[PDB]
Amino acid sequence: MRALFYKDGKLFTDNNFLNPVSDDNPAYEVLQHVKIPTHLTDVVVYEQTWEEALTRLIFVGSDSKGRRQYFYGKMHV
Repeated sequence: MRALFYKDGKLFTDNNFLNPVSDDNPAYEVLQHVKIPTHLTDVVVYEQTWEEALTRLIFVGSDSKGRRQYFYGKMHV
């Protein structure tokens, strides 16, 4: 799954946030439903639909200790 970069509600294909993803990107639906904790940095959101996200890994970010924290859908185990 494609790794998208997140910043202030918007999504980008690069980690520097210079190339915006198309406004109809499927992940915007996922973002309407999923809250991204504000303390995380280096947030990666997978390009998939909200339906697909329900049972899968949705996003990953780095906490203040530089450790990666994974976040899964409501119907994931």
